[PDB]
Amino acid sequence: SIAQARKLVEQLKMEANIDRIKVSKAAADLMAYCEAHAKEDPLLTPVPASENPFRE
Amino acid sequence: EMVFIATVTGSLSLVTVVGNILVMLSIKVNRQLQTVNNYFLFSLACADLIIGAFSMNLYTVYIIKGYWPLGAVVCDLWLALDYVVSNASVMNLLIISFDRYFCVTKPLTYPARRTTKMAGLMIAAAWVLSFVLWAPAILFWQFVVGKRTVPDNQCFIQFLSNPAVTFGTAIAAFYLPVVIMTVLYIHISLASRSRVAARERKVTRTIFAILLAFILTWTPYNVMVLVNTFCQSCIPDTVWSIGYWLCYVNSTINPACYALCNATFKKTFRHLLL
Amino acid sequence: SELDQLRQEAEQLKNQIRDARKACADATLSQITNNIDPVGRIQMRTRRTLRGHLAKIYAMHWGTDSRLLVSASQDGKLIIWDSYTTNKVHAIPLRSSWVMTCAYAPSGNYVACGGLDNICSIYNLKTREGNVRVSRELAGHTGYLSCCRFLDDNQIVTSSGDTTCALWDIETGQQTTTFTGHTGDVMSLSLAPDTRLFVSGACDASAKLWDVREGMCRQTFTGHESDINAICFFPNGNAFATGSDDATCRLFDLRADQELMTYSHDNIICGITSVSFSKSGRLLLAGYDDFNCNVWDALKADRAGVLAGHDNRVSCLGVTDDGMAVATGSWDSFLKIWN
Amino acid sequence: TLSAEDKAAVERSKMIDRNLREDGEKAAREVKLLLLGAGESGKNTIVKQMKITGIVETHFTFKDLHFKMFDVGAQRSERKKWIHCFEGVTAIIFCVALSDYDLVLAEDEEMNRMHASMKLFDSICNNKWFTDTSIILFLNKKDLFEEKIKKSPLTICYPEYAGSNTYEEAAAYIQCQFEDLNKRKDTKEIYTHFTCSTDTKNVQFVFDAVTDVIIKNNLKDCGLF
Amino acid sequence: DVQLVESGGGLVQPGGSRKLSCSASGFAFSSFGMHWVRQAPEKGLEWVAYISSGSGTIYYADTVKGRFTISRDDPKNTLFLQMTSLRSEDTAMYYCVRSIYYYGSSPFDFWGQGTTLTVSSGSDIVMTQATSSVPVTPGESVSISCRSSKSLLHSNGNTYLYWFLQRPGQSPQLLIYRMSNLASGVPDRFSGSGSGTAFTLTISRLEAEDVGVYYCMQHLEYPLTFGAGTKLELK
Ligand SMILES: Cc1nnc2sc(C(=O)NCc3ccc(S(=O)(=O)C(F)(F)F)cc3)c(N)c2c1C
Ligand SMILES: C[N+](C)(C)CC#CCOC1=NOCC1
Repeated sequence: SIAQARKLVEQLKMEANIDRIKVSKAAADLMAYCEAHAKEDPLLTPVPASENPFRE
Repeated sequence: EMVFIATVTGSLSLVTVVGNILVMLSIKVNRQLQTVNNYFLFSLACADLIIGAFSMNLYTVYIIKGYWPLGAVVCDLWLALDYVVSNASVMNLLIISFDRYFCVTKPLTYPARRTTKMAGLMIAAAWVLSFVLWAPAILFWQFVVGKRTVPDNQCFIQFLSNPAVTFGTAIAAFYLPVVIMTVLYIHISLASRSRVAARERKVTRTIFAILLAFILTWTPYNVMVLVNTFCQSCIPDTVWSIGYWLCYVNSTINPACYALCNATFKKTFRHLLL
Repeated sequence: SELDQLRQEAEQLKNQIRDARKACADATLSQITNNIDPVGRIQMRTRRTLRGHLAKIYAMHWGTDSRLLVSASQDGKLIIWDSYTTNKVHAIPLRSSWVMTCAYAPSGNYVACGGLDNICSIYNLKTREGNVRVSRELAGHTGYLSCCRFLDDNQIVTSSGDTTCALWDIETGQQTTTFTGHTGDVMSLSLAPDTRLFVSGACDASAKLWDVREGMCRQTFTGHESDINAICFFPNGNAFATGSDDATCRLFDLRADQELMTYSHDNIICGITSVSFSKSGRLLLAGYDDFNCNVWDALKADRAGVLAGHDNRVSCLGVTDDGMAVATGSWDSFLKIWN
Repeated sequence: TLSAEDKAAVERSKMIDRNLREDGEKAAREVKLLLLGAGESGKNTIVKQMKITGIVETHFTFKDLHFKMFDVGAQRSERKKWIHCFEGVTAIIFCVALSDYDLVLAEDEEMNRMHASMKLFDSICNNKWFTDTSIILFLNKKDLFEEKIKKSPLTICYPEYAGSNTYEEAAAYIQCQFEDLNKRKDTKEIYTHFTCSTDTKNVQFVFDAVTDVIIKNNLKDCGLF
Repeated sequence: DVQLVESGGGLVQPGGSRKLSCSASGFAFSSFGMHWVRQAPEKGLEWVAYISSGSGTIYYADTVKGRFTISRDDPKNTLFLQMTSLRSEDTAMYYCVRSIYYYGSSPFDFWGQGTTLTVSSGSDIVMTQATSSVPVTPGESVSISCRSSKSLLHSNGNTYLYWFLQRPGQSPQLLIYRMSNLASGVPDRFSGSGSGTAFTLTISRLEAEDVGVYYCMQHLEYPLTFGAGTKLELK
């Protein structure tokens, strides 16, 4: 299984060498996206009955 | 102790209405019990609900007072109601027996040709047959002879003294359906055994239970009615009361012998009680 | 000892990846979103109930117009419904009734389905003859076809029980690309919003991020203790969420290359069948085997609410492109629209 | 109120509803069997008797009763991902070769095919999706088993066997060990039949067992059982 | 391909009877509702009858009510119009039109060639095409105006206005369905803009095959009514 072993090693090389940012920055980016689109989400805040197709 | 009898018979009426309402709620709340077989149980529980709610209570005031003071029009309406609904209960039992017979004997063709339209047709046929056989003769027998032979004080049917009418009504209401039910359930017991046992013994115990309940409740009154039309004074009022009460207890115990036998009803019963 | 030395090199590389992930984890997601307000309580009522399927519903998918949705059940019938009026636009009989997934194209012209027949069938909706015809059958998978998603009218990505994903050109019926690397059955996939990348969760308790053009696995994400039944991307495309059989959902981040959040409760021991996000990404909705659906605050991991209206297992769920409503399809043969 | 095109769309939807209800009734009147067993255990012979990649699906009709039979032997993927798809089948037809009582597995050394079939039967019979489903067990290749039982004893597979090397005692022993792998004796029944070469008594046995299952299902529906 | 062929025309004495047939080929006939639409020779189109898919709904115009009978035979893929008590006004060319109705469908999309019938001798929506003829040259944009007596915008957001083109010597062809949607096989230069009761059909960069008569039809309510038609001609 030398082929499968060397393919797993090359895969782990190409996964190791990637660029990684810090968890705090990605958490801040997800929080910023969630607050940038808060008012566009009907599930988060209910729309009026006239606006809602299924209720009306 | 007169008022204690009213309390225990009111509790019996309460058990009847609460069991039948909990059977209707079991059919409607649970999605897995809404079958064609359960529509007949629905109709039977509605008839037994009517019997428990109205027929029992007016008999309780009747027995405690001793005489019927409500009137003569309400007496005829009560008699026509109690008799028509009670016959409808017996006919619902007969079509449950027929449905079970055809299900067991022809397992591959009969549930394919049994629809909700045929179930509704047989339920309607049972209620219509009970109404046609019991309501006109009780409402109009006094007019047919031109007078009311029934004393105002006591509420009962005028044509109970006529032998031919009593024998016809008794044979049609009870002595023909009980023999049809006995023959069909015996053949259900024989058919159930695995041609290819715990199953046979369990279903035969169920058959014997439901048949013993129907016999030990409906039979005493139906005996008294036939005896009365020959010898009027032979039966004292207390025995007449026993016979009618037993006929009511059949409706009381009906959601135990029929509904509870299917364990899914037991699961939905115990969940709805808590 | 060439085999053993490459095993040690693999273990060393895994240690290096774990250390590089631990290096870039200064804080948690819970420590940063500890000051934002909770979403409150989310009470969603059943607006519509779609009736007509006679067996278990295994998948559904919304159209991009947010009004039409295809649903697949094992009675052998794809139904295309109008959510607004509960009208059946189409009923498509399937050649094989063992279906596990369905997709509806972004143009609206095609639907796809597949399952235990190992074939992805593409059905044309806009035909001159007025009926729905089989336009294409894609064969080449050697295991059951568990998920399919359209990229456009000509390309589709499928996942299968043969531990492989595949990118197909529809008009020639050929596997243009084969994605390999998963050791267990791939149970779900999800496409990014730009459709350049896709993620797949398999039965080896891992999720792999794949480039669509270059055909390679960019990143591998672990953490789950059991099979990943469901996967769904975050609306920006920089994160995804996995639903597994260990009764937890997990939020992973592509740029930090590790797990950000775990969504679990001690009350919940049943596995997750389906996950999706709201339009803002603040809510994460998950269907469970306990017959219910749970709405989680995706930034705070609190249970924001419960969608409880099904008598059997919630097998599938989806959110419209405008975020107006959630469709849940279940094993009790009903779909419900909630808002 | 609705417009003209809305009314015609509602009428189209109701026509679709009636076609769905008719197809559902026609599907309900058929019998669905799930065919399971080890590889080369006589499943193909069973399919050929009943008839006269992916999921093989065989139809036949016998005594005005329609049978679909699903063979899932070509699925090499994990079973618990798709076995719940067959939750509502009428019965499971399980094929076990008797002649495999002395044959080692070719995939795994020093593991017996009969023990592997017993482990598969134990996994299927006690599966949480098949608690009420009945099992029709076919013990295939009984003439080859009778030829082998004269020279090779049963004690090499079942060392606790205390009977003789005659056909009937060994066959009864294998049948008893397969029927005692059933944990849920009360809720399900196991029907056992031996192979018949061109007699066609196997389609008849499946018919009888399915009729018994349908009778028991009707007794449970009517509340008598 | 999709094909509807009509037969049964000819010369009929007044007060007589005749039966028109429309044979369908190349499409799933039993899923389409069908219409009969007549066209008196000098005049424009006039809707006659409608039978739904599955024959559950039948409508007639008021001037053929009681005399005409529409029917379909779905295994033979045939549409029938049994016409009795034929008057002089009945003289027209008759077309069978297929139309399917679901969400997003395009009704009235295919028209048959038509058969000629020669007979010897209040709350309806009124669609007005004010200009009867417009002279135009190729390469020039042109607008065709239709006006409705009632608002064609329903409460569901749909506006039920259809635009058809009849080239000289041919059957009418669907151009625009439901005011703003363009039909399959129609070039993108056609456009439809309407505001409730006033509608416009815009032809940018007119070509030689755009001449002919343009009809607006409402589909809000039965009976379906057409405009008088606006003719485009060269020079
Ligand atoms: C044809 C016919 N001829 N007579 C009668 S008389 C009767 C009846 O029940 N009377 C009330 C009563 C009186 C006395 C008692 S009772 O002492 O048992 C006590 F004290 F009330 F418990 C009970 C009821 C009938 N149902 C009846 C019928 C059918
Ligand atoms: C006797 N009681 C009035 C209490 C009930 C009754 C009745 C008549 O109908 C039935 N007779 O026997 C069977 C049905």
